Amino acid sequence: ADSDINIKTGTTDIGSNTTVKTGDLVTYDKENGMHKKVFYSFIDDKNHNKKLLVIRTKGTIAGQYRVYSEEGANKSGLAWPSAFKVQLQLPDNEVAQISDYYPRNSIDTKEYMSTLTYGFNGIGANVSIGHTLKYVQPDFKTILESPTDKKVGWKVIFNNMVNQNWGPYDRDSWNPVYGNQLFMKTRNGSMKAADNFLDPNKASSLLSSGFSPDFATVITMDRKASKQQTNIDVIYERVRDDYQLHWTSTNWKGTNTKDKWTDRSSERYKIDWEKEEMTN
Amino acid sequence: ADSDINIKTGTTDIGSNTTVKTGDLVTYDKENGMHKKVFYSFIDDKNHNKKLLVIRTKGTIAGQYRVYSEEGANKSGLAWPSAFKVQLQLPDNEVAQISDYYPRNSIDTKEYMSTLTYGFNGIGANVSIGHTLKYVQPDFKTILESPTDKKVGWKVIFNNMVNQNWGPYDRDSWNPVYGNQLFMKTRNGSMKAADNFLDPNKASSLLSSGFSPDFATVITMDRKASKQQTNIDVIYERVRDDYQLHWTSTNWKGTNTKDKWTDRSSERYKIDWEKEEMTN
Amino acid sequence: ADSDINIKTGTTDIGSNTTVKTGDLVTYDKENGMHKKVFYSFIDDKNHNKKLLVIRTKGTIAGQYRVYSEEGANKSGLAWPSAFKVQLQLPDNEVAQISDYYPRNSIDTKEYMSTLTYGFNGIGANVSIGHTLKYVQPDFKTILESPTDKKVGWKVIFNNMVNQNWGPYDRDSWNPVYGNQLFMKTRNGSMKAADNFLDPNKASSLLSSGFSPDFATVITMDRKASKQQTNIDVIYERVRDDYQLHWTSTNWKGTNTKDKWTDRSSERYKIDWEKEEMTN
Amino acid sequence: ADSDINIKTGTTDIGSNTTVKTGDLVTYDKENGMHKKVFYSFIDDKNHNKKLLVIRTKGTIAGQYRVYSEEGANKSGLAWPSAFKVQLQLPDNEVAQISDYYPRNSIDTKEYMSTLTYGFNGIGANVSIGHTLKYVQPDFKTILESPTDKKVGWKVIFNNMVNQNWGPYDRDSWNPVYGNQLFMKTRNGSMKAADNFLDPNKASSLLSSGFSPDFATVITMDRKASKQQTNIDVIYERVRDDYQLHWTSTNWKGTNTKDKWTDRSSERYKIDWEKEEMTN
Amino acid sequence: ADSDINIKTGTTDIGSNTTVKTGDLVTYDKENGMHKKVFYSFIDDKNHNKKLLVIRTKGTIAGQYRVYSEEGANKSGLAWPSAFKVQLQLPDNEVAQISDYYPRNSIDTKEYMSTLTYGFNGIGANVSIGHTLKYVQPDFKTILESPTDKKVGWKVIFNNMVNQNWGPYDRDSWNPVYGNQLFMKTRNGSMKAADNFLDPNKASSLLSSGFSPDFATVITMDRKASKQQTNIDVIYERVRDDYQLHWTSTNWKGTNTKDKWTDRSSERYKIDWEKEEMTN
Amino acid sequence: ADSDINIKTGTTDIGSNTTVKTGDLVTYDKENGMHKKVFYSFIDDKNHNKKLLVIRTKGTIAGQYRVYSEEGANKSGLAWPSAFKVQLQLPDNEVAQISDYYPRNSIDTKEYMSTLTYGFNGIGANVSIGHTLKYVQPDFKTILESPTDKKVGWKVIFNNMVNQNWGPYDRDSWNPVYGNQLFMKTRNGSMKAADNFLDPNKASSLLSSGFSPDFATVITMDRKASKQQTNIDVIYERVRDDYQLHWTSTNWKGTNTKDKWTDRSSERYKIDWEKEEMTN
Amino acid sequence: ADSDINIKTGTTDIGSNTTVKTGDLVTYDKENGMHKKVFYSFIDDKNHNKKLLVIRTKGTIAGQYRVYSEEGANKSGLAWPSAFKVQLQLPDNEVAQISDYYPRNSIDTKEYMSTLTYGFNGIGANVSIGHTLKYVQPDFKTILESPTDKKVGWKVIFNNMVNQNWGPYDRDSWNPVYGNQLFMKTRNGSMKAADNFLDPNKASSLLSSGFSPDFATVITMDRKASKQQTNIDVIYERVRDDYQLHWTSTNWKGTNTKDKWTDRSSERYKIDWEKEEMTN
Repeated sequence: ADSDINIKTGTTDIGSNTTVKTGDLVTYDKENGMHKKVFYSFIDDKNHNKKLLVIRTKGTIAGQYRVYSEEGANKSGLAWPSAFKVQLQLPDNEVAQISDYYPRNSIDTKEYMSTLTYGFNGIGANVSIGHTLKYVQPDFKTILESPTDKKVGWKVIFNNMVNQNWGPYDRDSWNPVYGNQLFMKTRNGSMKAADNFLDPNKASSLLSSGFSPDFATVITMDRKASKQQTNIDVIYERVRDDYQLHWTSTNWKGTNTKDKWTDRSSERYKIDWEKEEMTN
Repeated sequence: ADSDINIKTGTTDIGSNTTVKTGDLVTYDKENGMHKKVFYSFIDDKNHNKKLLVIRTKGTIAGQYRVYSEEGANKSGLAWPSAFKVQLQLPDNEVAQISDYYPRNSIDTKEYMSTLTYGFNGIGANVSIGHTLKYVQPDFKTILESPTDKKVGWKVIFNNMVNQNWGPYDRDSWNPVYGNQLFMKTRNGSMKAADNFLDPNKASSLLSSGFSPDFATVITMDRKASKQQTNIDVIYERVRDDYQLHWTSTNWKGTNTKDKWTDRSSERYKIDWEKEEMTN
Repeated sequence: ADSDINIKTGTTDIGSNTTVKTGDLVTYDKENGMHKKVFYSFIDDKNHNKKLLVIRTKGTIAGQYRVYSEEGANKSGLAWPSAFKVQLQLPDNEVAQISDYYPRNSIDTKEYMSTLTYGFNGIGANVSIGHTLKYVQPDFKTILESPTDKKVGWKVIFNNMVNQNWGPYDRDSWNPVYGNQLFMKTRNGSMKAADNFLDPNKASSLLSSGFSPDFATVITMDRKASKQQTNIDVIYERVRDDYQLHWTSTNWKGTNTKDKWTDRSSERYKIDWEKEEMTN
Repeated sequence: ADSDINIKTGTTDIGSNTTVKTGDLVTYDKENGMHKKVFYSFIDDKNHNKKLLVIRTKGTIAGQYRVYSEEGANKSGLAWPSAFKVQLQLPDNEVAQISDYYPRNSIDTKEYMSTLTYGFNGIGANVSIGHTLKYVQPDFKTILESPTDKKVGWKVIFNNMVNQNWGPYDRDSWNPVYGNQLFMKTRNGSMKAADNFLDPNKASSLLSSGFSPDFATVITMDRKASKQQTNIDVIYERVRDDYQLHWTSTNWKGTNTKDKWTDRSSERYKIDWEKEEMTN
Repeated sequence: ADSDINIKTGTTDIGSNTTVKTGDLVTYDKENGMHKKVFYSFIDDKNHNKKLLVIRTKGTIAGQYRVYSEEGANKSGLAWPSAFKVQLQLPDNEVAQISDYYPRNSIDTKEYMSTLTYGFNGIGANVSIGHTLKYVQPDFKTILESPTDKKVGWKVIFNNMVNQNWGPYDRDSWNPVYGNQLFMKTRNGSMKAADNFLDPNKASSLLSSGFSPDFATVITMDRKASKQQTNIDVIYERVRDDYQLHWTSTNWKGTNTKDKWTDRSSERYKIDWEKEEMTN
Repeated sequence: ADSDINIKTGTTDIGSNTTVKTGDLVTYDKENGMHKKVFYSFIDDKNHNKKLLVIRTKGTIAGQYRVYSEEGANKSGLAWPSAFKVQLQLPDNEVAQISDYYPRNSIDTKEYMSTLTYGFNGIGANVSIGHTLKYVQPDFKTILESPTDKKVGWKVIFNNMVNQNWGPYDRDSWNPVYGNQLFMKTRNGSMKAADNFLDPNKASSLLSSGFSPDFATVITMDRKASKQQTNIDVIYERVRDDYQLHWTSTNWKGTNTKDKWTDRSSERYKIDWEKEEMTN
Repeated sequence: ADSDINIKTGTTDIGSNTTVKTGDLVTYDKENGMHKKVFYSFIDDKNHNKKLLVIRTKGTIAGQYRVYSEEGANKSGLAWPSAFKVQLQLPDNEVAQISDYYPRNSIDTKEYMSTLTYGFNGIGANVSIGHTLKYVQPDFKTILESPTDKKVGWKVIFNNMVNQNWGPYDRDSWNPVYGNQLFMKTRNGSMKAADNFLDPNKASSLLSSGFSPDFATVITMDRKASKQQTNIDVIYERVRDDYQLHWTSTNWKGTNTKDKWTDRSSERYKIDWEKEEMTN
């Protein structure tokens, strides 16, 4: 905060009195079902050392949460998204450099509560001691892959979910008899195996309705660069696990395998710094 | 935001120093009772790559929470809204594309609190470990259908609901003796079955009064397209369920059927980019 | 909201660079005791599709909370406002339409808490699982009746009220021995029936002091309409109830009859779009 | 509020590009100790169809919390401010009308919580059901008395108070042994009665240090009125209760009598709309 | 506040397009040790009825918390600030009046929570009807004492204090065996009586460090007045107490005497409205 | 709040339409490790009464938390910063004065809650009364020493600290078995005496990494003074304590000797009001 | 802030009406994998005493969390980032001085609570006393190393961590049988030693993905300096640790080594105050 260092607010900011040539590009990948969008703004400031270009990656990635296997009334499958990833990279040959990005990793806190109690009866003298720890855990965690000079990537992993108002079930949770109960409509059920799956409405929205990222990255050019034409690549992804239920003659049992499938988009864009346009 | 990435706030924004032409096309579907409004804008910033068009989707969908069946004093049925939906789409042959949309899927969080307590009842000894989980359950969930270019839609599904201050009930809730008690006024009642239903005032406002969507979508078209004219369709689907009450012998019984009826009200609007006006 | 789509704040809004002819109309209905006021503004934008007219229906509706009947010292009555309502409609033959009707309906929420604990005495064991549900109950809840193209109306109805720090005591609460105790000052009292009623100060303010509404509605008129003159109604209402106490020789009993009386006051205004003035 | 209808913020407000002639009028009623302050402002908008005059009713009403008389060492009295009022009447002959006023009645609220816990012991399986209800209780309630065309008034009443950090006593509380203990310093006291009252510092500030009003009443007058002059009357007043306590030879007993003394301070102001100034 | 009456925010305010003088009359009273400052501001608005003058009485009053007397290890004294005060007065013959003042008395609030729980064993069934009531209480209370036309005064009384986390103690707290133990370091102490006092650091800051007023007043004088000179007086009195502590041969006993000493300054200032300057 | 008296916000502030000549002076005291800094600003508003100068002693003071002496494994010492101080002083004969200072003593509040519970078995009707009191207590508590006319000084002391999640300890804490366990690693560890100390990271940051003050004072000097030169003195004194642990027979014993060493670093500045530069 | 002192907000700030030369330098270190950049502004306010320069330290330090060693299934190591540190120092020969730095050490707080209850049975009575304190402890705590005239540096250190929801573990935690369980997935399992480690996703984001500094620094120069060229060194760091799991033939045992590897990346930048550019 500039105001903390006695500097007038906004003095250190950039972009004053300088025109910006914004833009927009929309693409839909029918095969993978991820509507991709890239909102770019070309900021050049005569005061600033080098040109700027902020590249939003709004888009959206479909959940793709559906039962894919119908072996019978004894066992069935299910494929759900376990990680949405979008990463931008530049060719190693190019001279453009990634300067900033957002969001970024943040520290997480916890609340600690100690206790100590005395008691007198009548002639009892009971004593009690207790410690309670509280923290907030989201269903999906947004992570920023290690950003290097030429590429930055984000992830949205599946932390855990609450099923039928029962304790959160992690992706690797296991039970001695029932097995992993991540998506199990009924434990001691009698319907068809395909029917016995948690309704997509009850689950988190991201699983079935998809995830809509909003990530910002800014790249710069030496203002005296001999070449003013750099290509950039944006890659979307979706890692889908495999959840299967089978009947053990007494109760349903569920098993999960991690990173069963994966699909990418890999769109390539062409940046023209001289004319301040990015079309592809 | 831009301030966090050192970019002055509003630098990468659109619509500055450009005239915008708006409108408030409105319509009412008397048959389905869906007063639908469309408030559009035609921001045409010269710096931007493509033309813009922001289409608000204000209006309302009537709840239609009424008792329709009067088979007798022993049985009766009720019809209530289970999901309000509103959608936009463009013909495939058109070149305009859907760029953004404000209401979007968001991640949910839970507060997990552990515990551990041991005391001595001085000879004596005790130990206790506990886990607790907290989260908010909205009555209706505003989830966004998987969006694609030339088609975007929203839904408002029915989550669990609380009646008579007792435990929350949902569409699939079942009780072996009483059945689904979603809208059951009394258990050991003696008055007419049709009269035995939860008062609409006690229920959620959306069921009786109705739902008023407020969703925003923005369409962009190429600045040098061959034809500056596109047609867009807007739909206001509603889905209802059938809730049945009958006298088993000593207590009431509640049965619910999912997605019984459905009302759709589609209207086609014509967009004229050259004149910057939209006609219904 | 608007800034999430990267659009400049307030760009999609209207009413900029244009003069607005505000106004005010006040009237008092001595017979029904409701001080009704109407504040209007004419927003004529050259950019906007059609003319606008924003109606604020501010005013006040007297509570009228008093004992109306006095039949000896054994039983007496009471009349209190069950629900205040204000409506607004246009003649069918008119061409003006209702566009927006803020405030609208909102989605309720609740917090679900789940617990699970263990124990070990001193050999011994113990298990306890329990869930708690919390939510907020307003005394009066405003509802937006289904608005059509020509009429929109709000209503504020009676929810439960804490009496002497006791339970909710909603309108239809019944007790086998004491009966409905909504406004019962004392259970086993010995004073006169008429004087035995909850003091208006202890009760909610709206019951005895009145409800002052603030609802906004905007009606649009085609810019090239052949006839500019239109008409409005602006109807207020107040539905009372009858609460009676009688002595059963052992304790007081209370009974309530819903919607015993209804008094409504209407006054149609004339709109003059050409003059941009509205007269009562 | 206004921005939700897509109207730019402040578009529908008034007072733009105008010269409001404010003022001030201070009076002190040493007989009743009621400081008066009638800050006003004449908002003349050419767009608005009527003149405006917002009357701020600031001031202060002294608490007047003292032992008015003592009768021996076993009887004493105390007079405390039961309720403050501020009335702003307007002669029915005049044609000016009150348009708005602030503050106004607001809807209360309360949180409701429900519990359901059942455990097992090793096995005395138990079940527990419980519900809690919480709400805020201001010491003094600012109730807006039912307004009309020519008269608007406010009042501040005594909700209840906590005495010695034990019990929220009120005017209606009664205990068969000790009686009303609203301002009883000690139960089994042995001190003189005249000095057995709760210290004014421990009590609420408004009881002894006074209440400072803050109210607004905008009154509008027709612009083509025959005479541009309307006198107005503004009334302050407080209602005092006599709190008697005496010794029953075993313990102190206290009784409270409601509305014992009432003192009204009335002032008349002449308004000159043409001159835009009102004189004392 | 002002925007709720549909009046544009800041319209009714005062002080626009008018120049205002200021000053920092500052004095120090070495005998009483209270840094005295008076920041005045002269406002002469052509639209306003009168001429304003805002006198901010910010300053500082030393705590003066020390052991005043020492008469052997058997007993010792202590003097601490019981209450701070500050007030402004005008001569009766003057024509200036106090317009407004700040801060002012405020209404307290409390949270009241009810409860009701059932139970079943195995047989045995229990019940519970417990209550609860919580509120926030500052140790020092700032209450505006009744202001007359020529006089306004504030005070900061001592409400109560927490000693060694052993519950709140006030000036009237009494214990049969230990007596008033407000500032008692140890109960069964054995060191010197003077040494057995609560460390000033552990106590509240105001007791030993001082209090910094931030009060404000406004004075108005009719512009067409024969005499444009007025004299105003300001007082900064502090009220002390005695907390003599003595040993009863078994444990320390603390006794407190209320309002032992008092000291004040009473500086006089001269106001020159014509020159818009205030002379020390 | 200046807006609560109807005065327009910022009217009474000083600094409009004037030029302020700010500055900065940085100096580091290698002997005491205190990076002191002052940031001044000369404000001379012609509408004001006296020249102004605000001195912000930002600076920074090291922690100096290390074991000063060790004597075998039998015992060892430790020196930690007990309190940080910074003060500004003026010559006794000087004509400038201290007017204001931002950080000032503030009143502290504490919550309070009273519980009353009834019960009924089968029958054993029990009762329970409870008092709960909670408050927030920082580790280091800033205090403003009594400010006189010439010198104003702040102070930061050691309130208490939480060690190994155990009950908070303070300088005066004593335990008959272990003693003052403030900076104690293990109660009966077998490590070396010097090694058995709380890790600086586990302790508060201020103890080891220093304290960076931010205090503001404003100095006003008459504009007609014969001499326009003033001298200032700024001190950054810091007080350390001596903490020693001792092995008696089996367990470690800790003792604290408060106010052992004090480090002062005073520097004299010269102010030139005429040239508006403070240099030294 | 300045508002409290009656100084208009922003009056004492700097950087007004003066152009600031801005820039950005970005570099990546393949060996240590820490993407580092510095964002600088050359503020040259003519009113200010000295030329000013604000240096950011935005970037990222890779987590580097992987199993470095694999020695059969008996045991295997793991290296994780113990603390990320970034420094910034000037040569002792230079004359530029470090003025300020935004992130600084802050004082923490605790929420202490006290309890006291009474009980009565039937006939026996009981008493209880309780103390509880609450505080928030982040996983990573950023600490500002003691700054001086030339060198300034920050650090972020590993404070605590919750493993599998089973209490917080720190580097100093020890268990007599299991040992340090900081990153031990299963207490006893048949998997390989390398396989048995806490999944990086379950761990904190900083450990696996990395830490992104956002620190700020300010540097001043005498405006009359003989030379206008200053070299500055920017140093990043990452202190590693060694975590190893053994097998005692019954359960896994974990040992942690503190500060095993430290890899630091140093960069030297040259500043040209005349040209207002920091080359590289």
